[PDB]
Amino acid sequence: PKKQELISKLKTGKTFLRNQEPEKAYTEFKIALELAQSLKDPTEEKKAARGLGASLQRQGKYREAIQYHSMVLAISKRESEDSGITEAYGAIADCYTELGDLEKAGKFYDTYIARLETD
Repeated sequence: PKKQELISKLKTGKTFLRNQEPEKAYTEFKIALELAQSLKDPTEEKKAARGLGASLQRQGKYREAIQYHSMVLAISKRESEDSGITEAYGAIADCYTELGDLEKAGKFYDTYIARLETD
């Protein structure tokens, strides 16, 4: 049941995002996050966290967005599993830019580009 709902919620969250409905997307991704945590599936947890971060960015909620993109980074370190960290660096940089935090934006941006150069 939970694995299927998790799959479903990630899909529907992404669709809401694509259709410029970020509040509805947030709801879906928040369920996905809870289910992924219950299932102890950090890979899916990172997808939910990214979705939350993106949904919050669309809403202009940049500080909250950083909280969720930062989870992608934190889970990746704990699991030694690198999926999604490049995108997270760039998203966090973008958030700090909107917040006017040029110092932090620059640090994350530099890492983002450095990582893209190794793609």
